[PDB]
Amino acid sequence: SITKDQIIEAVAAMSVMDVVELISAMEEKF
Amino acid sequence: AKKVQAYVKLQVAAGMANPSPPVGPALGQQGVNIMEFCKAFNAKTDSIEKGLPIPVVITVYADRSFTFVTKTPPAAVLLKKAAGIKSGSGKPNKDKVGKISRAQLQEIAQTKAADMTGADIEAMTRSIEGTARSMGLVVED
Amino acid sequence: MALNLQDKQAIVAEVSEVAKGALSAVVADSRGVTVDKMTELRKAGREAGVYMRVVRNTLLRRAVEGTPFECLKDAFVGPTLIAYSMEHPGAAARLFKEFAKANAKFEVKAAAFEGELIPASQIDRLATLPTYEEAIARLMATMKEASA
Repeated sequence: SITKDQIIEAVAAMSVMDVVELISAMEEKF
Repeated sequence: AKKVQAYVKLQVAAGMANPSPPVGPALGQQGVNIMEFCKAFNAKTDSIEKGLPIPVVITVYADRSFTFVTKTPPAAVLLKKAAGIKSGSGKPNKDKVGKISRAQLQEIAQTKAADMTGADIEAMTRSIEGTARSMGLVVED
Repeated sequence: MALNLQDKQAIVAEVSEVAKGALSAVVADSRGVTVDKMTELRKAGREAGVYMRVVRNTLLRRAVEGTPFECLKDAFVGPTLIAYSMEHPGAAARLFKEFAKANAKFEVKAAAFEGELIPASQIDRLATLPTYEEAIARLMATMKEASA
């Protein structure tokens, strides 16, 4: 996909957003 | 330190580590070296301050030499040069004689942050209450 | 000791930690010194302060009286001497880690760490933990994926 369109948001975001999110990025791939 | 072995604390002095009538010999004579507390102590003395009360522990087995540790000052004593009167009564404590500084007791206690159990630094204060109601000297809170 | 009016508080308090908690560990303190507690309270200290406990209670009759609530995986821990540890905030964290590292400094047994509850199961030291915030291990997974 568009890499810059996924860096501008992928350096600036919230907290508990991530806390219920990256216990699972590990799942689709790895 | 996960194993104690030998400790005697008899509050020394900074400006010159070389006593004789108070401590002197009796601070080092059972595998301890009188020559090295003026080579080593004063190496940890001048970074801070000099003259006033210093309890202390050393690392002497029967291994000739050693390495010196530091400590902390008495807490009811920070109510002498850190309060007012230097005794504690005068009228035996059948009379409630002393007198306090409420402002102090926290930051003057806080100076002893490295040797107390209270998580809450406010708790570390509540200890100093009784430590400073040691006579029945009321604090003008 | 105290009557019931007090055996009830040690419950209603201790079980609302389970009902409102995070992780659970294990440990048997046969020889539990006090330099022991001193330390682990600074650890609770780092691990907030007083967010943590360990209230020795392994009277099945107590910290199981908090189990047929949640964590009925502990009808089996509660026998013999035990030191129950609950987490409120914090990652499902490091709590885990130093208990093994502590007791592996002699610091008495660890019940072989009979283990506990996050899942609903048993033993095995994991640092699958406080990497937590190692979402950076998914930040480096960005540029390195984009480049390489």
